[PDB]
Amino acid sequence: HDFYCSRLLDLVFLLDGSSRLSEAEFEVLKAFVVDMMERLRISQKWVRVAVVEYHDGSHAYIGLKDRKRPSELRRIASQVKYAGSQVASTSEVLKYTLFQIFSKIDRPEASRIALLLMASQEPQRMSRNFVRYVQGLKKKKVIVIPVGIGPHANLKQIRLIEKQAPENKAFVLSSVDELEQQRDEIVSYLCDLAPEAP
DNA sequence: GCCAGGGACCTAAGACACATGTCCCTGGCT
Repeated sequence: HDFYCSRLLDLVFLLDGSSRLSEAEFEVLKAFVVDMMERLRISQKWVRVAVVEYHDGSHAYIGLKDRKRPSELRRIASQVKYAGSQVASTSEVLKYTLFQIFSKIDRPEASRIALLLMASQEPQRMSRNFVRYVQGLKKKKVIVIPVGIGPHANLKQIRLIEKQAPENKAFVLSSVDELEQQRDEIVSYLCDLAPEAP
C-alpha cells in the first residue's frame, strides 16, 4: 500500500556481484534497493542502511553511521558499479556482515536485518564456515533474509539459513523482474520485525 | 592409514578461518 517504515532498524543490503546477473539484471536489482529505501525513514534515530556488493570480496558503498542525507544515499545505491565477477561468496559477505558491519552492537535497541540477494552458488571450498557465520549473526540477533533471484541461487544455503532461526524467512524468486512485485511484502515483513520508538 | 563427496559442532565479541581439531553418513584405493 502507501506503507513506510519508521522503526528502530539497521537494514543491510547485500547485492550479488557475479555474472549470474547481466549488467541489465543488476540495474533492476539496484532499482529494487532504491525502491525499498524510498519506503524507509532513513536516519540515525530511525532506519539506518548499509549497501555492499559482494564477489569473492565485499565492496561497501554505504555504512550504517554514514551521516549523509537519504537523497544522496539513494543516489549512491543507484550508481553501485556492476562487477560481473566469476564468484560471489555468500560466506565472504556474511563474514563481512558479522565481523565488520556488526563488529560492535553499539545500537542495541534497534533490530538488525541483512537482506541477502543471491543469484549464484559459491565454490564449496569457500562454504567451509558458512553455517558458523549464519549462527554467529544469529548470536548478534542479526536476522538473515535470503532473497533467491535467478535459477543459479544456492537453494541449499537458503534452506541452511531458514533452519537457523524462525525469522530468517526465505524469498525464492524466478528472476529480478519479480522483485518490484514483492517490494511492499518484503519491506512490510522487515519492518514488523523491528520495534517502534518509545 | 590415504583420497574424493555430503553434514553436525568447538576455536564466539572480534576474527583473518577459502584454516586447523573432534564426531557422523556416502563412494574409491595396497
